[PDB]
Amino acid sequence: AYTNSFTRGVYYPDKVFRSSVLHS
Amino acid sequence: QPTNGVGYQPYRVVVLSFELLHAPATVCGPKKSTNLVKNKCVNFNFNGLT
Ligand SMILES: *[C@@H]1O[C@H](CO)[C@@H](O)[C@H](O)[C@H]1NC(C)=O
Repeated sequence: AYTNSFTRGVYYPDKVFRSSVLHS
Repeated sequence: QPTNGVGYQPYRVVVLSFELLHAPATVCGPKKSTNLVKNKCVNFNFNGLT
């Protein structure tokens, strides 16, 4: 069987707190 | 061999790489803490970040 990945598999780049911020 | 001579001989190499990062510190200098101030202007050091 098969299916679309949708938006799975995002992960944290580093052990740094950040908040209320857009970053890339 | 001892008969190799200077440039020819074996030499031991250490490379100390470091994970120098803002992530969790675990290996640090011959270094010792103060008390923690709150609500007053201070110089500060955490893990040798300052
Ligand atoms: C996913 O790929 C397979 C072949 O690798 C295909 O048969 C299947 O229809 C695809 N499914 C989707 C959701 O595109």
